[PDB]
Amino acid sequence: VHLTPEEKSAVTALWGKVNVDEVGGEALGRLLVVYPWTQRFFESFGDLSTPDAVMGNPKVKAHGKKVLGAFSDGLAHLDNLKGTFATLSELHCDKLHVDPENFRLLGNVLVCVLAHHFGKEFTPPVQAAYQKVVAGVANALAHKYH
Amino acid sequence: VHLTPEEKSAVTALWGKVNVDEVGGEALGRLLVVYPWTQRFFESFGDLSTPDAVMGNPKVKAHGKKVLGAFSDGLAHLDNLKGTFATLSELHCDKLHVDPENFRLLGNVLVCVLAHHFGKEFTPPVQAAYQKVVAGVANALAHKYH
Amino acid sequence: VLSPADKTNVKAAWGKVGAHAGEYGAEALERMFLSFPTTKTYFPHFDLSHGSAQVKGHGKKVADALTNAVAHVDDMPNALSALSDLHAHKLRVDPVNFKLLSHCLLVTLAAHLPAEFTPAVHASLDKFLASVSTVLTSKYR
Amino acid sequence: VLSPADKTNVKAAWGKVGAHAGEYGAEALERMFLSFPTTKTYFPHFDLSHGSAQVKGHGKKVADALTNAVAHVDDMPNALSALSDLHAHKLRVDPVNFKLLSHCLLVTLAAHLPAEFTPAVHASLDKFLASVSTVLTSKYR
Ligand code: HEM
Ligand code: HEM
Ligand code: HEM
Ligand code: HEM
Repeated sequence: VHLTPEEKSAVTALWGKVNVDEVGGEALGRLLVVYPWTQRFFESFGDLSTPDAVMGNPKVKAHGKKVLGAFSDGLAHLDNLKGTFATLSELHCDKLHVDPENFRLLGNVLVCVLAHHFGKEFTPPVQAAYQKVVAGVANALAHKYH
Repeated sequence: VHLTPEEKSAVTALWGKVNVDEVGGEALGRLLVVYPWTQRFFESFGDLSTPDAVMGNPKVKAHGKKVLGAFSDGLAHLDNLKGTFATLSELHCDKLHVDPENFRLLGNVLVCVLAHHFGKEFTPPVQAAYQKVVAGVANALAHKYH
Repeated sequence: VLSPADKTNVKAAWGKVGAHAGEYGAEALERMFLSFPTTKTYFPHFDLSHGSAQVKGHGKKVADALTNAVAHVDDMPNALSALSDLHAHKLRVDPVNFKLLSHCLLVTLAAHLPAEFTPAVHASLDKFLASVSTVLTSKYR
Repeated sequence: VLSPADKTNVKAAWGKVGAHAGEYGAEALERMFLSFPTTKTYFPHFDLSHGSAQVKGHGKKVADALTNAVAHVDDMPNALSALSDLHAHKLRVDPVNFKLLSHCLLVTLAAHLPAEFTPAVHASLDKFLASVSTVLTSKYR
């Protein structure tokens, strides 16, 4: 991160609005639906064989808040994105072996979810701010693959 | 990098053998041929319209040694891959705008070129050592995109 | 692939975008230029600034090629025939650029059509945009 | 795509690999497991160690599916029909894994056939391996 003041202003001001019980899960769910391979990783979670079954699965919404959790952690800890995420990187890297590109994918589906939720309030400059952030985050988790 | 002693032993011991006037250029060339979009970046270099014309182009072999140069620099500076490459990252990032994935591609074509050159001496463990390194290098250059 | 239902959802979210398709297409383009600044390289003869007419009018073109893909979806290869040539031969667009645009396109459908932008349509649209992109990079293939 | 000449080069580097195709295929697999350790996840019932019979015999299978692709190249979709299902439905292989294997395959052709492994054949082979991979991930598409 850098995040200029105005970008900062824009990331922080949306995140305040965000329904953290229900946004994290709309994005984990969208991932499993949009990118089916990733459901490899949640066989433990129940029926995902239809996306309706993915989007009202309680483990799926259970987990997705954990995931927005970590984002809230990173989003306002941008100075050491890397410090913050090490433990998590370790878990997904040399523990669940999740290829780092799904980290961009979640990132981007997250950007989709926010755009769907905020509509017009999600202007291109704000999106631009968020891209950097989701990037920083995908890069922080994937750092123990090195 | 980490590079264990034995991996270290293996990267260093091949690199000594490597014809640095002619290996860098076989890999820049292979890139332009294998991944044609990348020739966007060398319109200044002459006829590349046929791969024969790519592989006996003197600017192409001229440039490719520069590129192995930087690798020799990184390969035995693995402790701050990041320091070493900053200037170069700046040049390719916010100066030629080369998307970082072509950095993996070169990396991998480089691994191809070495395999072709060393044959059997390029065993899977040595390849494994080199992958990490080419990685480290692609990641170092792409670090000013952040 | 694109299944009978992908093709139905894509037939339909597009239905629902109608006349604004070019306005959206111009917005998706702006987003990309903004979010992924590397893409700006292709467009050095454009004013890439907000109210730019050139991007406005470009949006129109992207949007139209997308509609020509929806309508001939079961034959995009012959239909996007010449844009394939133009982007991969003549322009040498980095195929990674197709992934960033496609994404700004979904963020723009989403940001516009939240009733319609179901998880499953999101999926159909993704897949569709992937097919279009595969087509326009297939003379590298 | 794959042009009359890609198809000629691919017809031919394969010609030249002959009987060792399975030995190479077993080597490409080892390389990948070694170079990209994340791939190891699919194979938890394998001994992934050097002289492993299971990988040996797997090599044979990959190699054979590759040869069935060369011979029916102008119809890989119907031919790799069931491996498409098996890898994308049933196994849910991360499509990025197709790029790492394909690469170990070229490193293994290269490491074996340096006369044959011209810049242009390297290109034909890449493109071919891409088509195979696109096919085996196309029920995600
Ligand atoms: C920005 C990216 C991501 C973040 C913030 C993230 C965050 C987390 C957190 C908060 C947990 C568990 C915390 C705990 O157990 O105490 C977790 C677990 C896990 N993540 Fe993610 N994750 C991300 C990407 C991914 C992706 C792309 C996948 C791969 C499909 C993935 C698969 C998993 C799995 C299955 C677990 C379950 C861990 C377990 O209980 O064994 N994650 N993630
Ligand atoms: C590991 C990756 C790479 C390394 C080590 C590398 C290294 C270098 C070095 C040594 C130079 C110029 C040094 C100088 O001008 O003093 C350079 C320039 C350049 N690189 Fe690379 N490069 C890499 C990847 C790429 C890739 C993937 C492309 C994109 C297709 C690319 C495109 C260029 C271009 C066209 C220049 C010319 C600079 C100029 O004269 O304006 N490079 N690279
Ligand atoms: C689904 C993806 C896209 C679609 C359908 C698409 C379609 C089009 C169309 C319809 C035109 C002009 C056709 C005509 O000349 O009448 C065009 C032009 C062009 N596209 Fe794309 N395109 C796509 C993605 C991209 C991407 C990824 C890039 C690179 C960032 C790109 C760069 C260009 C360039 C620079 C031109 C020429 C603009 C000019 O010089 O006037 N396009 N595109
Ligand atoms: C060009 C790419 C590849 C080819 C042609 C290929 C072909 C095959 C074939 C022929 C088999 C078995 C067919 C049968 O059951 O008779 C197989 C099995 C399998 N493949 Fe692939 N495959 C490829 C890439 C991959 C990759 C990228 C992965 C993931 C790292 C993968 C994971 C598997 C798994 C785990 C099995 C099942 C092994 C078992 O359980 O016995 N394959 N493949």
